[PDB]
Amino acid sequence: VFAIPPSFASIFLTKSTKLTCLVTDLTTYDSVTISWTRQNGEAVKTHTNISESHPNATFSAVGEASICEDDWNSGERFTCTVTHTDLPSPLKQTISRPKGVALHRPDVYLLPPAREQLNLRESATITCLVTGFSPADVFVQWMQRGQPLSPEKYVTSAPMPEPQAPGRYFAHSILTVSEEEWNTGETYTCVVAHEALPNRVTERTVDKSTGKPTLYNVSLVMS
Amino acid sequence: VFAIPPSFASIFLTKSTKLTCLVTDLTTYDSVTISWTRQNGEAVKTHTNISESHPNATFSAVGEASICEDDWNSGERFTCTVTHTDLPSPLKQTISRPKGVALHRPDVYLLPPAREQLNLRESATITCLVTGFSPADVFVQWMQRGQPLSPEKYVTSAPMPEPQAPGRYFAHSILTVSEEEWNTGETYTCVVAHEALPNRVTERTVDKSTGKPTLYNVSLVMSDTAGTCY
Amino acid sequence: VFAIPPSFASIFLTKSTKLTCLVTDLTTYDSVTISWTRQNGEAVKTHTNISESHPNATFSAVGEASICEDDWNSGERFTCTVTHTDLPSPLKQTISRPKGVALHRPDVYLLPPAREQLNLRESATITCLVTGFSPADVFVQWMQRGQPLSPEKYVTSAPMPEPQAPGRYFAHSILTVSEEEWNTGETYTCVVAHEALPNRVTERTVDKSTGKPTLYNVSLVMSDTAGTCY
Amino acid sequence: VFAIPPSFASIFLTKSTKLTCLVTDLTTYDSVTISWTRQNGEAVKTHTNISESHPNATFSAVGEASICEDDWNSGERFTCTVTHTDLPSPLKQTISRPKGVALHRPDVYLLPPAREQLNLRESATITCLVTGFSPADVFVQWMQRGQPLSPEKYVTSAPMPEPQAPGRYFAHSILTVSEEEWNTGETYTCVVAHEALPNRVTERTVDKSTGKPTLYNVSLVMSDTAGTCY
Amino acid sequence: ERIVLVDNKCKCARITSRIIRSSEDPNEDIVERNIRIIVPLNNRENISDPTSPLRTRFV
Ligand SMILES: *[C@@H]1O[C@H](CO)[C@@H](O[C@@H]2O[C@H](CO)[C@@H](O)[C@H](O)[C@H]2NC(C)=O)[C@H](O)[C@H]1NC(C)=O
Ligand SMILES: *[C@@H]1O[C@H](CO)[C@@H](O)[C@H](O)[C@H]1NC(C)=O
Ligand SMILES: *[C@@H]1O[C@H](CO)[C@@H](O)[C@H](O)[C@H]1NC(C)=O
Ligand SMILES: *[C@@H]1O[C@H](CO)[C@@H](O)[C@H](O)[C@H]1NC(C)=O
Ligand SMILES: *[C@@H]1O[C@H](CO)[C@@H](O)[C@H](O)[C@H]1NC(C)=O
Repeated sequence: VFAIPPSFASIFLTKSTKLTCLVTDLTTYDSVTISWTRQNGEAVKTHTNISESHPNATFSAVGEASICEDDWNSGERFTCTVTHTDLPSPLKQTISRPKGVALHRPDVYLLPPAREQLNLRESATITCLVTGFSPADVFVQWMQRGQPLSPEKYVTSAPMPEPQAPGRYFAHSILTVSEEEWNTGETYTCVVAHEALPNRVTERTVDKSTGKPTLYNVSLVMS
Repeated sequence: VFAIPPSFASIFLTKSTKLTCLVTDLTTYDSVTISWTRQNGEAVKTHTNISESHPNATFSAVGEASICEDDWNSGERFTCTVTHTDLPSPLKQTISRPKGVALHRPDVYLLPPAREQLNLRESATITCLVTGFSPADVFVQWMQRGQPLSPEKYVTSAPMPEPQAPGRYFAHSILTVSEEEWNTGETYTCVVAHEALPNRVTERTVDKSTGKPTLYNVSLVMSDTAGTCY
Repeated sequence: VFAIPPSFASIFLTKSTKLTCLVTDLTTYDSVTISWTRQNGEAVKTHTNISESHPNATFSAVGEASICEDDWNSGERFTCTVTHTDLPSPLKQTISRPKGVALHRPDVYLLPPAREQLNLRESATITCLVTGFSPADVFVQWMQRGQPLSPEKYVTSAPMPEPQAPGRYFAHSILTVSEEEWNTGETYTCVVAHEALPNRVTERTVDKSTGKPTLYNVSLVMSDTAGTCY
Repeated sequence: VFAIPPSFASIFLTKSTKLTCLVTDLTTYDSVTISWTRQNGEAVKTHTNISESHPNATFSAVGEASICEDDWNSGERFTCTVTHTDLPSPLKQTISRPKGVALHRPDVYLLPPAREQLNLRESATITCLVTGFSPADVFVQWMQRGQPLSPEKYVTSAPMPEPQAPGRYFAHSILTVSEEEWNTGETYTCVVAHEALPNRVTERTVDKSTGKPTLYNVSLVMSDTAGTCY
Repeated sequence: ERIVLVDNKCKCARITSRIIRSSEDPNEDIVERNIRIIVPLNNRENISDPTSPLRTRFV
């Protein structure tokens, strides 16, 4: 069994603290004997979204349970508690968010596409450099002019450990846009969702205008 | 087996191409016949410092075996037929270079640290955005004025699939350095190690004085009876 | 038989140390038993595509042993075994990488074309100045945008002794380009292949704008009130 | 064997046309024949003007014949017969002035040392880019403050053809000065002598103050009552 | 220390160059180029012909 945990990327995308169960690598017969529970047994909901049998003789009994954040951040232990026919003994999970980890705010920086890439004129990659966030959750989604870009266009790396800070992490998310699109001046606002943020959303804006410094410094002198 | 073919980091960093014949979760018993062979049946150099009799009671043997570049680049499939008492059938390892991969050059752009992070006066993170390599094997190394920096200073993301191109991949490499170094200005070169590059190394460098453009300050002194003489 | 050793430029263009025992100083004769043998006491597959008979006081059979980089720099004294009518003994010349040479890395500087060259508007000569390197084996090739230019477009001088340094050498390589290509702004990378470099390749780059901002401080003084005195 | 001609370096610097062939010490001989014979047949007499001082040093001498007439500039089939009883084949060499080579004036460009090189604060390499000369021979000498610099300070390459040009040649001259001389603003002048030059010698000078500026401050004083300059 | 690079008194342009000893390290000393150009607002196109039209373009 694998009790999939509600992560902040998973919570913030669906606006529900959704936790699924993953009991795979087993005999692929279609018998359902799973009820999602709490440790007290009170989180009882439907075992839906059971997909078809996998070709390598394994079953995909998954299920879906949704609860709020208050209980997930309150430190309550949750258990899928499987009791299946092919399991000789029941198993336990006792899954919760690891408390006591320090919370450091992400310092996101929007690195504009390099001049070598813009001279190529094929595409432009804008990287939202998320650094310093100590809980290793991030949700870097990109929206331009208030509408979210498709998840195929932007790709976010997994939060890697920071090279010099001890417990902080960094993430790196690029947005492949065409070179003519960047010259028009679209906003390409990078939205980061992390729990250590005071407001839990930070949006930064990268344009053609913000990269250009003051070329002309005209000094009109009179009298 | 826990063995791996040589990915394009240890062949390039150590300049020598090493296989592996590591195994795991076997019984520490007689007939430790790992039997290093080639596709031709020739024996490569034997194991040195085998990691046998593990504290978790698992058999292992580090496959330290020196071979050339060309035979691993060629069609030779180096079989490592591991035979034991409990498994008289050979645990053959068809470890080699996969073929059919389209060789695509990385298009390395060195992104200077952002103006906000430079305004924080604490650290500067300089990014080696290595993108567009179809064999997902890059070994980025950061060199300062020809001297390679420590691997604790820079960290590199694993090669992840490119968003708008199927076969290509991308990777990053931030080098977190102090901002007082960046205001002085050092070259901060990032070499990338990929197979599809014509010389197998592309070096890109950026310091403080690259993106700084020609900064004119015009002074239209259109009326000034101060007695000055220009 | 004068066997020409594989230079670093020759093993870098081909990525294969093909050492040649070209039959020099021996005229055309019978009893061809040419074999390249390694110094351990064995031999490999050797001499693909030997040429025909050219009795201009020499021959044209070529050694084409595809030994590796880890084979040539291992110090193994490779000997060719050409026998002929004039001498019925294998002419086992000792060819290996000499270890007595010091290993100092090139300091590669890439000077931009002079402003007169762009002022004449017919040619610009970007000069790569490979200086301060101890073994006289440098391969300089130029890439425009990551792909190599033709070897006719650039010319590299032979490595000559640096006079102030004792045993270090220097070499300069120009690439004559059109003035209109340099005014658009291209990378024009100079790739220098040498043994003593940390990754065996360094690369330098000059664009149209490669220096400092050169900040302008123009002052249109448009009155006689602030007009200068003498 | 060698028969070095008087180039335009020997013609212009010394003002003496000296026909010279070098007889290396292949074998010691008592009556070494370095007889510089004309096509007419008369021999201007030379014998052991300076010993060769080769590493073997077995009766080796240099014979320099001062055929200083206009017959070399017009041209003749001058031959020194290196005929020796030891190694009884006469190892002679013939040299003549190259006839009818088109004359194009060198375009001489003085390149200051790179900004990358001065950051090392060790040495500065000034490059004299003599390019565009179609007669092959060229003489390049560096002077600082009107005094001829020592020939150990600078090293000039052999002329090699310019790549894009059909038969025009290019040459380098790298002057290795310390960085504290160049950063204080010392004028290093490149004196280059060629046949196709109108005054026969071009002098390019470079120093830090001329260089490439990093802060232009312009003052276009638009005064009504300028009239005459003051 | 303003070395006189040109002192052209026919176009009135004076160019002077100096090495400003700005910092301690001997490299960032800026090579400063002082172009001083006097533009005669009323001189004609041909100065020797006083009936010539007014010089407007000063290249
Ligand atoms: C500038 O003005 C002077 C004076 O009018 C011109 O000089 C005369 O030119 C005419 C025609 O070319 C000649 O016949 C005279 O002999 C010249 N006189 C002198 C004193 O030189 C001059 O040609 C004008 N230049 C231009 C470019 O217009
Ligand atoms: C022009 O810019 C410089 C610095 O780049 C600054 O010191 C100066 O004050 C600016 N000019 C004016 C008129 O503010
Ligand atoms: C122009 O810039 C320089 C330095 O960048 C500064 O010293 C100068 O005062 C500026 N001009 C004016 C009129 O302020
Ligand atoms: C150019 O800048 C210098 C300082 O570097 C300043 O003294 C001078 O007045 C400026 N020239 C102008 C404003 O014409
Ligand atoms: C250039 O700047 C200097 C200050 O170092 C000033 O004295 C000089 O007048 C300026 N040049 C011009 C042409 O105004």
